[PDB]
Amino acid sequence: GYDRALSIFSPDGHIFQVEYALEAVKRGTCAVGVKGKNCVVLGCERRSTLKLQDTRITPSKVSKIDSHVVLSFSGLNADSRILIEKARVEAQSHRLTLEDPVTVEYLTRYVAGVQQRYTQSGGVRPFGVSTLIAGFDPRDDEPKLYQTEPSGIYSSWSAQTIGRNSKTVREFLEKNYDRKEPPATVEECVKLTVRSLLEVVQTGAKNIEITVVKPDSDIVALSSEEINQYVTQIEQEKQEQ
Amino acid sequence: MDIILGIRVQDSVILASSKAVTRGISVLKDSDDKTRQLSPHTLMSFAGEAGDTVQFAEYIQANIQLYSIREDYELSPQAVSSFVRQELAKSIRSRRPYQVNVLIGGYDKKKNKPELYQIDYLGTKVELPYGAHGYSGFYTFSLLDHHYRPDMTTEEGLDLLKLCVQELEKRMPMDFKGVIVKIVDKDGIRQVDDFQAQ
Amino acid sequence: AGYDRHITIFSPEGRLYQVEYAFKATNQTNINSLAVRGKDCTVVISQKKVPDKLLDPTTVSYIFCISRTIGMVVNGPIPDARNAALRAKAEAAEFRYKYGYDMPCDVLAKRMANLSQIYTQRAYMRPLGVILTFVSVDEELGPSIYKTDPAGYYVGYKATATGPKQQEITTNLENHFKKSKIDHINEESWEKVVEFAITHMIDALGTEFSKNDLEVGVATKDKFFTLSAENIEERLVAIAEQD
Amino acid sequence: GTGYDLSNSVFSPDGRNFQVEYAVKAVENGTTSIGIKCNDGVVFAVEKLITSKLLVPQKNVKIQVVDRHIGCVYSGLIPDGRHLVNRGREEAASFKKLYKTPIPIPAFADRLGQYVQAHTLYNSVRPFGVSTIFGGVDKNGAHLYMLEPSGSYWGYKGAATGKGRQSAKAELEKLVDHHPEGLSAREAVKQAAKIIYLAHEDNKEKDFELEISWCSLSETNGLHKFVKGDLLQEAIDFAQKEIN
Amino acid sequence: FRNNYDGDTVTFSPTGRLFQVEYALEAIKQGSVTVGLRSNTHAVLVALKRNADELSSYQKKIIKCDEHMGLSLAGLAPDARVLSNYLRQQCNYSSLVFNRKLAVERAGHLLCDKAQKNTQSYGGRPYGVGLLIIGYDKSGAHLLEFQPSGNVTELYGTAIGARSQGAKTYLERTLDTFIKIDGNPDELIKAGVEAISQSLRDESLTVDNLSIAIVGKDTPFTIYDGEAVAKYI
Amino acid sequence: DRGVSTFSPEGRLFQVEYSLEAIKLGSTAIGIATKEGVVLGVEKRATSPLLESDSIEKIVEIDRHIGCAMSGLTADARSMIEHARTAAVTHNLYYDEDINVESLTQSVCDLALRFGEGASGEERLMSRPFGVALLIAGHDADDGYQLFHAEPSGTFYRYNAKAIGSGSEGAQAELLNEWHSSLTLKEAELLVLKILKQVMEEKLDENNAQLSCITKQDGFKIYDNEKTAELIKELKEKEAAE
Amino acid sequence: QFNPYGDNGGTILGIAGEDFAVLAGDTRNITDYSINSRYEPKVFDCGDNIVMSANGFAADGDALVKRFKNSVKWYHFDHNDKKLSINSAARNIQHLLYGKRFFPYYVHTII
Amino acid sequence: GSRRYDSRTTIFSPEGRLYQVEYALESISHAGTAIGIMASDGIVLAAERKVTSTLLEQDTSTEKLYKLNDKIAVAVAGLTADAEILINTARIHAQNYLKTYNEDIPVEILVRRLSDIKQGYTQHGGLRPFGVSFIYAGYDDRYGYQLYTSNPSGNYTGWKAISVGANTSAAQTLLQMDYKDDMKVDDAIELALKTLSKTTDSSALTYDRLEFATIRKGANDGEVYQKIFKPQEIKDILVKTGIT
Amino acid sequence: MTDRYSFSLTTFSPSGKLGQIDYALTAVKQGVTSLGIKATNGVVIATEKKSSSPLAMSETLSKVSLLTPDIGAVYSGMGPDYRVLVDKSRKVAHTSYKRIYGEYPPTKLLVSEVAKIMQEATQSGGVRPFGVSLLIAGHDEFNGFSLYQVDPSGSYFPWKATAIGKGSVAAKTFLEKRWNDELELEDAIHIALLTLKESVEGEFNGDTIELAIIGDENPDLLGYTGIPTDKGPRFRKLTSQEINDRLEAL
Repeated sequence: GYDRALSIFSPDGHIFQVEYALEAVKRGTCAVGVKGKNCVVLGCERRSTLKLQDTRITPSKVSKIDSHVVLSFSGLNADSRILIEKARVEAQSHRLTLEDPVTVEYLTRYVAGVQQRYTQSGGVRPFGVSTLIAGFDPRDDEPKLYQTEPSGIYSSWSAQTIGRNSKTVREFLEKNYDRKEPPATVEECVKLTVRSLLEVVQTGAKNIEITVVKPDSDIVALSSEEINQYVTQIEQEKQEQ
Repeated sequence: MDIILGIRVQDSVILASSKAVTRGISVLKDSDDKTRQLSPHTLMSFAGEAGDTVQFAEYIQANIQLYSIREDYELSPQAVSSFVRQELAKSIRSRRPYQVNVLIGGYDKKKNKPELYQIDYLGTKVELPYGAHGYSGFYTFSLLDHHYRPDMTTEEGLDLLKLCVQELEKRMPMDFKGVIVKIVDKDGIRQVDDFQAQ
Repeated sequence: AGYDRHITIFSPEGRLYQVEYAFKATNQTNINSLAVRGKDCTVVISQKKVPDKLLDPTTVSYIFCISRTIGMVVNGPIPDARNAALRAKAEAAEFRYKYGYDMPCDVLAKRMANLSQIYTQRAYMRPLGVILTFVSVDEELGPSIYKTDPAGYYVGYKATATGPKQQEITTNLENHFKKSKIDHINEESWEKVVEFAITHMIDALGTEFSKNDLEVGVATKDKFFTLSAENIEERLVAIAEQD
Repeated sequence: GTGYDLSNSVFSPDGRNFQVEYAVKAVENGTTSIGIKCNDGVVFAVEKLITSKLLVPQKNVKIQVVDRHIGCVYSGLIPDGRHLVNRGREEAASFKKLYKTPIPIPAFADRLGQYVQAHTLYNSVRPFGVSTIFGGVDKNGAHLYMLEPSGSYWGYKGAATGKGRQSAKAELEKLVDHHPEGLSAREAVKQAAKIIYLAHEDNKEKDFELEISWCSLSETNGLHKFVKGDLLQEAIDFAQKEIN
Repeated sequence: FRNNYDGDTVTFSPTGRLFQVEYALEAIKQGSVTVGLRSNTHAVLVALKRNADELSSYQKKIIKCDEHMGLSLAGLAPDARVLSNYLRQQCNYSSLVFNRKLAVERAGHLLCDKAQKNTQSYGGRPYGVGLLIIGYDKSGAHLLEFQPSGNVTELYGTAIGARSQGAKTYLERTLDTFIKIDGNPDELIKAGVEAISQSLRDESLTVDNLSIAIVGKDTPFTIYDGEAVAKYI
Repeated sequence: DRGVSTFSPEGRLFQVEYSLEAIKLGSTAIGIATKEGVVLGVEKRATSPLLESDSIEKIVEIDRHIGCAMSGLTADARSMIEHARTAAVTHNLYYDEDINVESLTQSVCDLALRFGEGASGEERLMSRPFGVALLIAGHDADDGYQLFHAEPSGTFYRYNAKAIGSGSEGAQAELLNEWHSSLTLKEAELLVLKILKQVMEEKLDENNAQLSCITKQDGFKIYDNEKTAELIKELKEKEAAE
Repeated sequence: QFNPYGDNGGTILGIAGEDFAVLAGDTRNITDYSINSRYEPKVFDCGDNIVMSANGFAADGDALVKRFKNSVKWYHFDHNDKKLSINSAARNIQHLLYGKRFFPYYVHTII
Repeated sequence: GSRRYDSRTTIFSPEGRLYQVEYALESISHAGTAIGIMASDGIVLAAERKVTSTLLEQDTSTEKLYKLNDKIAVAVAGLTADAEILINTARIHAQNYLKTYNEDIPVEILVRRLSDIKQGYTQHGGLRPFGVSFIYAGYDDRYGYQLYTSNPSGNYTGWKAISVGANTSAAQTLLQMDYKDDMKVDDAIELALKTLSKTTDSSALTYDRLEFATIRKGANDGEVYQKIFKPQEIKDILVKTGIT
Repeated sequence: MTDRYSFSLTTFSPSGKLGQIDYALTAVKQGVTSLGIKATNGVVIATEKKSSSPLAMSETLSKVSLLTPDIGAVYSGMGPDYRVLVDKSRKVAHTSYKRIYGEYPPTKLLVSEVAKIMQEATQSGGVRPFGVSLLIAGHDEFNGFSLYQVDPSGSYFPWKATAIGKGSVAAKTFLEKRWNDELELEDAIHIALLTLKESVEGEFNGDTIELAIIGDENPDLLGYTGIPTDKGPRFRKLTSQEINDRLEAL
């Protein structure tokens, strides 16, 4: 019954509630995504405002919408759950009617649309979330990496980051990602990811989680050690100079 | 009706389902697979009203897959059947009820035991060593009641089924064009592509 | 902040200004009324003020006939009064239909009080700027006087008065009863009860009344009717031959 | 504090409802219109300002009929007036449908009363920007009424509203005094034509067009009809004569 | 003052005004001019179509509602669409149900009542367009003027929009003259074009800038544009 | 606050005006109509070298004879295009024919003013106006090739050429002089390509700009990068040619 | 029980010539064995050079023809007086008819 | 209209924060402290009853520890009444899951659902958020002993030990200082009491001002048991742990 | 028309306060004092019948109402709000309980119900919290006698004895001094009367004091006989007379 227009235009042509939704994203933990030649990797930093958590159960930052597509985000966690749910359902529905799992683009386009809707509907505020959706189209080996924002806009990237200090890490990636020769290995793709997060996480073996997505529903998340190893080999690259 | 047989041996569940799909006077297809896989270790066969049969199967499959994704976990066979019984039990008092009968066979990886569930369109669920929907039971139960043994091996089970299918091919008026057999065990679901002469 | 005075929400002192202001509105007509109980009847007296000469005096009233038995007089702006009256009549009819017997005066009062209480809590409904005095000779309670306000409050009385000079009318009546030591006008005829009502009305307001300055309603066993200018004149004449 | 006059259903500290009062202003600012109750019916008349020679004379009718025996005329925001009559029409149609007998003037008045009063209860609506004079003949007499934006209304002997309401009232009062036995429909028609002419002095700047209608048990059979042609001219003249 | 009383239509100013409505009325004056006039056999609508760039088209100002009725707009194009459409349905309805053409006078009442609804309820906004409706019905030719305030008047001729006053005076003058242009459409249109040019100032009515519509005795409301109105410039 | 469908003293709708201000911030888009077809061109304008430029879709197909370009808050345009495509398709299903470009446009604009918090007139459930303008171009047997500009105001205009976005007032000025009733499709192309280059903050290349056209023969097609790349070269040459 | 349908008999014919076409129908309208009228036109001109006839149950026939003509009218209102081609008319009528798929216009129609 | 009095409980601050959520959290911060510590052989829920009187009936009371399931219990910090509304829908949810799957609802599943409900009041409805924070203590055959925490924003997380309400900062530090993975229920029970004992704004920590509950799997059985300590049972454990 | 007030009228302030609830309480604090005492075999609730005029009939105004034959309630705050709450309470007792289990709800649950009603008026769109506080006393087979307090927030708690309204602070103190876990019903009634006396300015008698008890079953107040299991209501309102007799032993 409540339909007050909360997202409206201002004299300068801006929609402050959407702009503010973005401010919530800036505050969320960083998130990064880089696509290799045969994979895509998603990295996210873990806050430390309070540490004494039970990592096993505490909701993880990377989510699977289906067995071949994942979605990470930056912003209000509660808000992200709602988007993830809708995405997962649309995923199953699409398979049920088209008899073929969703493409990464399609699934992205869906989530983005949901967001855009919340920017011009009464009684509701926009999602304080931005997302990275990665995966492989069915029967396709070419990696896919997409990003969305509260405004509802979306586009694909070779590598991208969102969240606090995404400014910094984007730079790193802008001057460390050659489209000419993208990380041709799961290893070198994951390394580049960790390197970018280190630019902002400030030594956080437990503050960095990587998930690697390969063709044909081959998704797996690394453990502290696996990651810790990448960090170690990277701090040496520095000292060895 | 179509044949839907099910038998739970020592370490798995076997589902035999006829391949014929008759519409009126002509047998439109003799290679029908009256089954859907709800999860890596849970299989559901079904028989009934023309359109409802598959619609219901695919509807249940979709929901189970969604649950699996959401919780990154595979519901126990029991859970899945209770969900299915509830669905049918709703459908019975609805405007147009799903006239579908199902057999759910799965391997409970937590209990490390195979389970076979029989549920009719009324939402009548019961768990058995072996079950069947329609007239199929009338011809085969006397055989199963006789030769069934809890410790049977997957090979013994298939032999017993083969026997059942033969009695069915002998005393039943309709040509159901043979059956497709599938095994559900600790390692998942696979199809015995050689029962046309096993 | 300052809007806690435009809608029915609590002020920091825990008040509801809108209800208070509504109470103010009730005096806007500048008319006083009072009710008293006879031995077997109930009378309501109200001032009748017709300023415009172009008005049709016969269509100017604040005394209504809710049901064959309930009589209601209103203190406040006519539109709200007529609104209240209509609702009251509707409620009275329905109650009979649904329960098989005439809605008791006190019940209709409670019902109206409750409806008003709602405007007190819900923010889209404004209170009605009126005070309703219901009367009748209930078949279980006998002569009855029940009045409600914009606050949703209500109670029964031995007699009561409402209006700008309500306080004088009240203390006047208060005194007469401390004297008589009973809770009603020990009279057998309503004509006399009416005369008493009009008399004590005059003493309290300190004013003389013609037959077009008053409006009178009378409730008796199975009936509630209002007197005519002439039925009034008769009353006025009788009191006269006594002073 | 303040701001009590911005929301419609709000009570100011002195128990008033400014929006309603502001509505009245719209009424006062409007044209003048009147109602005269005669011995067996009623007469309605209204001032129609002729903004220019372009207005098709006689064509922009303002008086409205409800059912077949009620006449309505108002001053203020014309559209609000029609809106109210529309309601009054449905209101009457329902009544006749259920009770068979056409709606009694008093009953009809309350219907409009309740409806208008209704628009002073919530802040989600605006009060009616008009005062309406209406009436007709029924089962027991002729009745004349006037309804304010507050929803308030009473029965009148004569009634007027709009720019020149004071003049009218004055004139109407004279009539009341000088005819204790009762005016006739025929008379009321002319008398009304005059009073409109007089009251037009508070608007003498603009030229106008007169409009009269009446409901007389003997002159119109209880049915509301417009005074046209001869009977009309006769009244215009009767006025134009006493305007000098 | 005003500022506290013009946030919505549901509010009256202390003097009894409805600014939101008055503001709407303003949108009309800002709109291009258009004129209407009738005789005893025909009714004409002359309109000046405005254009954005010299690359843009000149927006249509005349809409046909039925075979015997039409109108010209001045203000928010969309609203004219909404309203003219609602007028089309009302005509259609009258014909389908009663096999009766809708009386121009009646069409006016409906338009008024539709506009009034947006001036007494919270949430809405008044229509921001002026309309001139002409039509030939069972009582001859007609010309109506519609204001978002809900006020609809019947005139012999008129105009609305910017500088509209020019033509309005001209017509008020040429009254006795055109009101008698019966049986000769060409003359009424010319008398119409002459009234509209009385409100020009920027340019001069060109071929793809002038728009004329006519209806009458033996003439189903028809619209003339471009080349078709050449013989009138 | 104040209603979302309120009028300013100058008789304008606030939410709509403010809407146009956001459009001004949007990427430049240009349309040129010619008796040989209509050309639509847009400034991709990616916000980072890491953003794959071809995932920027600001020119879409509504039907085989209708295509359109957007400018401003592009996400707002998705539903507008869905509605447009559905209208075209639906029209075809009912009438066994192509929908007129003008009609299609009118249909889209109909959504425009359907906003508010409870405007009495139907059920306009949409908290705010669209923050994007559109250039709808197409062809139909009744009015040949056409270019339309649909604004969030609900009104739409037909142009021989039109430019919306950040470089509009400038580009439009250009078009004003450059346009003539006898242009050819190639001229139009180069022309769009040129004006885009003038107003674009970036150095126009086949990656931050995109062309497209619609012709009675082959309908609506978007020029792939290679096709445009050359058209850019051809322009560099004709410009250095004097 | 009430039967919503009836049969007014009559017969119509439609022949297409290379550059012309005709749609004929008798003018008799009956009920059972009685004649309701010896002259009640059954074929109509609907504008845009289209002639249509919905033979069968009169009430349903008129409703359709009425509804179609009104469809033509609105076609013009919605597409700048564009002419409704015969093929378009037909497809339009298919929808008009299929719209009452579960309570059919008891009529056989030709245009 | 109404818009005037609309607080807009669901908008972002220019900093991208949710006013009401933040404020509600502030509300929570003044509520009696509640603690949840998870041991290898069970979970402990401890809460400090805010405000008390001699006459307050403590045997019939339960203002902070509520049972949701036979395997799930929550500790409340904030509006008791709001909490109950949520607690009830929580309880129904558990039962639905049971009826649908014939298996008890996995802890996280229940927690998430309840959290989403809260999140809702955050993005739409124009209603005020629930001023409640929960500590969920429960067990399921997939993750066993789990400890969750949810606040007005609709966010939830898992912990080994955590507190909600007043002086959470102090409490969290004290717990983070003496918590060890290999802890045992009896160890937690103690740690809990100690922490509260050092954060309380009251004189001493008496049994009358505490609510205690444990979720163990009594070895002599093989199933999960919830034990909400009785006044007497708290008075005991309070003396034993040496706080008398 | 149509309530367009779909948003909450009670919201969190930066300090974390919920204004409307706070103010509601303030309104309660102005209300005439009322109290409740729990004895070992019964409970007693009482308040002052503040006749707002001698012409008014204070009887025709019960501040002490029966909710079910074993539960009574009394308040302090706004009478009109209380009245509707009582109606709602009496009904919810049926609709959400008697009509399901065939027996009246136990004190704690009915209280929970009432509390819910109030809580919603603290959050639902377009309304204000109730401006009252209630003290409900009842008795159910499995919980015995109990006394609860319900505040505008929707919060409730069980008491051995307590008071609310005007002079609750003083009354509460006086009660703590005289309450013990061995009181017989009469004792509490006695203590109630005393405690109330301090809060009363003028006349203090069975006509200015309203008092009810929840004790033994009154078969004489059942209205019928023949069903052994039905022994009568435990809720009994004291008569003007019954109060005075006890006032003499004051």
